[PDB]
Amino acid sequence: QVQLVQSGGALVQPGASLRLSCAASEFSFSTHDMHWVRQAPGKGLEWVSGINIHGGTYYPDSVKGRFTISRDSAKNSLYLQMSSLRDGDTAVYFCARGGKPIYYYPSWYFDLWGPGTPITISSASTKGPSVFPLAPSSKSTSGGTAALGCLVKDYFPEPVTVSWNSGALTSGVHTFPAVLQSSGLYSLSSVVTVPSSSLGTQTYICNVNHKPSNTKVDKRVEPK
Amino acid sequence: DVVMTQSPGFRSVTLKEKVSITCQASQTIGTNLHWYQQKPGQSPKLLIKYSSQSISGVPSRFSGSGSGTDFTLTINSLEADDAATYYCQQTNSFPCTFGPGTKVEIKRTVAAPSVFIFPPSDEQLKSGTASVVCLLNNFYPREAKVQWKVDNALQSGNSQESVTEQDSKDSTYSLSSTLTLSKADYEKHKVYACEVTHQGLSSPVTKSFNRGE
Repeated sequence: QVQLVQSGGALVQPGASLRLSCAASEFSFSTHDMHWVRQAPGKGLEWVSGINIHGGTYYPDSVKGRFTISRDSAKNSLYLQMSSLRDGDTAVYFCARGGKPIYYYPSWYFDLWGPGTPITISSASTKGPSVFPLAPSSKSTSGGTAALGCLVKDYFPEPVTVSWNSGALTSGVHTFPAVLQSSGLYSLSSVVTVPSSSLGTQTYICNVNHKPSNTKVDKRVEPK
Repeated sequence: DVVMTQSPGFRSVTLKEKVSITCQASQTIGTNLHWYQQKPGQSPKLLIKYSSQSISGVPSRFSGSGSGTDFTLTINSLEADDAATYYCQQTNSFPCTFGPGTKVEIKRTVAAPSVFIFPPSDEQLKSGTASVVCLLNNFYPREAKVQWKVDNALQSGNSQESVTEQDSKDSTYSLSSTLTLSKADYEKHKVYACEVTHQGLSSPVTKSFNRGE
């Protein structure tokens, strides 16, 4: 019911200004304090911006002067405007709703989180992935089950998201963490185990999405 | 700022056991302390607020205690889906700050991997590259050795590995190994194989194929 939806991941260069956006579903921004919390890759959580119902803003010294949080309740929009970005700003940015206080102004604890927006700061350019099928064969079967998947090769930056049959196939899926290639690009694979007997009647399509480059690919995986 | 410390940084525990992870603040924060749960690829989730108050929808096996500087989160009976990282957060002094997190691993029974191998696709060969993938599915513990052999010749310097996080249902891991060659080098040899060694395998497993079979 209640949730938060955020804008897509992106790549920007050092010194650039960038605006993120977050929207609410089944609740209003006008009666809840909202915040932005970021998580650098492989690191913990850091609160970076907050706004109370009055419209007053709070910032930590780590980003004060560079980040600006704003709100447009009539448009159902929460914004984070970042400026003078640098490598240290690479992180996933969550919008988060402040929780109900127990004392008689934000409580500073968060009862609802968005899915996060992955922002990478780098001097390199974006590159969409190439998707190749991992066809099920006699060398990928066992005890009446078969393994198949897709290979997502040569993209930058992270992340790429992979679903199967537009989200209808989830059981038995394994999407591996990306590996860094010597060229500086990333690669990963996504696999799933299915019944061997139904390979002739069922269809298996892996859906790849790389928002930083606005690339979407749907690859049909058939036996060979 | 207040520094939040959590120790130890990693715990490995058996199903149904009781676990207690600790959090310590560099100064008194009263009971302005909260606990969150996060799994790889997901957003944090609030478990406990103000030291010991319960949250709607959170299983009852979670509980917290502590006042002043020392705090504890307890999971009464550890379940499979409890594999995750747990963070504490102080809200007594501006700015609020999180701890570094404690990662919980489930200790289950040994399980040998299921091994599969995939030849390169004709679409990739048309582009001038050939990737061979070796898949190790659902095993425990995470330690595993994979070796590539081309025409019985042990390879080195041309492969890359990746392991998944712990599965939230069966507490196993999965691993992928990708051998990458050029089309020219790929068509110089005929036999491609990956050899797997694991604690759950009394003898090594070898999956192979012949180019153009």
